[PDB]
Amino acid sequence: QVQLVQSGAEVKRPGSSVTVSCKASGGSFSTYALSWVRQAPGRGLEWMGGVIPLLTITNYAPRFQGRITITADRSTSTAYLELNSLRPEDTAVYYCAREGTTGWGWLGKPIGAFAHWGQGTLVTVSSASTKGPSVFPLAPSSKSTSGGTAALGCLVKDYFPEPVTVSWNSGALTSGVHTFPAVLQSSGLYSLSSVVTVPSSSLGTQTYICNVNHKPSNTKVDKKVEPKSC
Amino acid sequence: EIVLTQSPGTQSLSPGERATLSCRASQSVGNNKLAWYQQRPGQAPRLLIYGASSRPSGVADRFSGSGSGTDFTLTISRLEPEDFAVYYCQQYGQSLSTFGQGTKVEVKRTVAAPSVFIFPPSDEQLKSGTASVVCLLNNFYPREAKVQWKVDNALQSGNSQESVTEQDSKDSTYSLSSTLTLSKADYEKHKVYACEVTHQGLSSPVTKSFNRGE
Repeated sequence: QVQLVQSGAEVKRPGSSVTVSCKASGGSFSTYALSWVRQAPGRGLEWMGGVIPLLTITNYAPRFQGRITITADRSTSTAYLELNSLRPEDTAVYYCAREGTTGWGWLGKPIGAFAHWGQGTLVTVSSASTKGPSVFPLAPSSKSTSGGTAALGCLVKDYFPEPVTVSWNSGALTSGVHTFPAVLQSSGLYSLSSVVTVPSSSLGTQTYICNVNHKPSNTKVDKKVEPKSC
Repeated sequence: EIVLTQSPGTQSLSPGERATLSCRASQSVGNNKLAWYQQRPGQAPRLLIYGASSRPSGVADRFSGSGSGTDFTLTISRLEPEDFAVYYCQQYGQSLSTFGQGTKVEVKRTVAAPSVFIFPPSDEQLKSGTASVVCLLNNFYPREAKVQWKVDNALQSGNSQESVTEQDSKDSTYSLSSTLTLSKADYEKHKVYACEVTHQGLSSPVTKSFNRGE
């Protein structure tokens, strides 16, 4: 089975250049088409270009023609996507995809469709600097329905870049947990909200701690949420 | 350039039903080089159909492809729980390959009203000079909901951002989070903070509010 392994996530400033790698293992490398497809957050798939390594023939999408460079290195069985003049709208997940075949090696028969995909590579282009988030408590209302259901949570605000992972009570609390997709604020920093609904009866006794983890900034914050003493 | 248009945008169906997705090409797709991909959140796309009708090994037979020329169709004979995802069509009959805008297949369920909660900015955040008011719309269906911010009963606009969760795997509901962002000064200029929620499952708009400092 063909397997594609891409390079790690990238954080770049506007105007710079990035190079994402796609190392192929298993199957044959030279005779099958290797394409690159990007996908902006919450958007669809977009074909950027492709290359047949053994032919040294690359085909680019008109939208990227001039700014993009796709290469194939047969000595390392590794394809490369190079994107220059980066702008904030280039922020996306870049996938490398290879067409499938019916058989093995060079006399394998190509099907054209992208049957094999890489794990994807997050490329974030911004003027913002890498920052750990500030985690504020979304405290449970002091008007929570007695003997009913109350909602509480944590606001993970002003961080860069994506992603952030949030758990509750170190993974012990999973029922009723909603970690929302992050929004990109006008300041250039990300922010998301993670809530959970619990019995109101538990509000005065049970400890609720959200565990916020931001790998890109090496940040780890455990925040305790409790009713406001009003 | 061949432009692919998928229909409909969203397909709301119950498990066990027959799903039919349409892909319409701007011009004839030479050599029927049409493919169907499935993508779930957090994962790469997965090839379902190639050559308009051919199905790779490992892909369930309930997925079938048909059509030619400019009209193509992906058919799921019976909708299983893992089939509710996003589906893309792709043409590769030209040197310039293109994707469709995609179709999301969601679980159709009984209408559920949102549980609305409001959260004032914490003292810790107020110490930093900014104030974030959070409105939570918990577990509702359908996805279409409207959130309106009222400050001293004045309609706010362009100072709030919202995000919606993926359809829940258990109760097939959605949850929405709306954040109203102000400076500490602008926040301390007013008293009444309210979030008004309009939804199909609500006979009348539900308003959750608080007074600053109380």
